[PDB]
Amino acid sequence: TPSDKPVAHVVANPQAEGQLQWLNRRANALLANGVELRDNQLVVPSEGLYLIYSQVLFKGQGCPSTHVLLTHTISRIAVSYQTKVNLLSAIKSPCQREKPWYEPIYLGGVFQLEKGDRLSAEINRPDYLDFAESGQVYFGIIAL
Amino acid sequence: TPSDKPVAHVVANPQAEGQLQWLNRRANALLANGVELRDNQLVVPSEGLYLIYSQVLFKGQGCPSTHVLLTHTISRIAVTKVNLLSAIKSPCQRETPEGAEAKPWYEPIYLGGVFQLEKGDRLSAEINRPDYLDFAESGQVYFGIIAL
Amino acid sequence: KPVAHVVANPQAEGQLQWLNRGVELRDNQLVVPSEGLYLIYSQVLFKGQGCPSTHVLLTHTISRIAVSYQTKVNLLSAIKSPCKPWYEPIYLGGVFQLEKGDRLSAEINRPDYLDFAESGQVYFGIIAL
Ligand SMILES: CC1(C)C(=O)c2ccccc2N1Cc1ccccc1OC(F)F
Repeated sequence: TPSDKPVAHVVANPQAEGQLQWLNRRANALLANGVELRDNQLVVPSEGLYLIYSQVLFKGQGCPSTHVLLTHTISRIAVSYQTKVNLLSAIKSPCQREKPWYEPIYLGGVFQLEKGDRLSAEINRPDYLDFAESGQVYFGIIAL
Repeated sequence: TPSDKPVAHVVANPQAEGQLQWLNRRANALLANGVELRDNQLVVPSEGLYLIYSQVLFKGQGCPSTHVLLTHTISRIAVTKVNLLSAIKSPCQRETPEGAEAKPWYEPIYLGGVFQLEKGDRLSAEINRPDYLDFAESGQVYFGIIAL
Repeated sequence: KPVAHVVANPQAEGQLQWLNRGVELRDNQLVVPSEGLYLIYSQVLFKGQGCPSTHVLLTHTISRIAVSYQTKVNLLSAIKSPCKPWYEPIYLGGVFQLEKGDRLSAEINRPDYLDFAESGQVYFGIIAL
């Protein structure tokens, strides 16, 4: 008796130059029970409470120089609306003073979502993204 | 609710000056399956393992000669007061000198853990310096509980 | 539905050994009782009394050993560079379609840096959806 609960766990494309592109067409990545991936967005199949999450890993070869801001945000666009309203968001400054550094950003929470809602997981600096290993950059939803 | 699991995700009031006031009667904030928000606290409706989480974002326009302390704490009140999760951050490791252009700092504090909780337990997420809270965007300051 | 929430052994210092209270903990790994969707999660907490000479890398990874192909694949992984006492938590969690017999491991690279002074912060679990 499989669960008919809308789920998604999409991973970053390690090929995408200067961007964060999500894939469902990889090992241990899924899109099930009505969830779609259109224009780098997860599309909500039906109303209900959902658990929403994302992780991104940033890496830079030494802090030198100038102050860097790393944002990671999960946004929602309701049906008939156009602008992304932020659900979860984090701003990290990895530079103390101007040796490789690492900053993981984990966002997660519970949200009531509507049919046709489009969800985005975005970063401001894809030049700092790290996908050497698997499991480092992901985005998903779990229908409760 | 199909998954009758007690859940909460409350958000800071960007309007409420010098304080950290939680809201649910707002867009993209909820209380479900028995969770209540009473006197800036989430009230546990039933015994169980819960995930408790909270994020706050502090921002300051340049590090003055001051050596600031930023705390964020999640506490529990049962039918008895206990500290669950706590973090203390010092954003001024090197206080900027007189003659330098003000460089804004950022310090996010995320707290989260799994705790066995009892019916009627009251959870509070508090900070020491609400004057440093950042409301430039939404999705930055929140508090929630998910029953496992 | 089947569930697990294992916690670190606070006396088993120098190792990340899970303790429990059909999700069976066998050989420090979680065994998938049946086919299906699972939520997998872990939190580890690292602590160090001032930053050392060498640049330290803290990794935390959840891996799958698929019963069918007997191979080890990272499902979720993060890496942190913490370099006065410091505290660094690492959070992992996601939904995965797993098969009966599949093994799950939650591992770290530096157990010497593991803080046992908290249990509400060092756990590993699965929840069948
Ligand atoms: C890793 C983290 C932050 C944790 O410590 C934890 C413990 C119990 C269950 C989930 C947990 N977390 C992830 C997580 C957080 C919020 C919403 C969904 C979500 O999970 C996703 F996987 F669905």
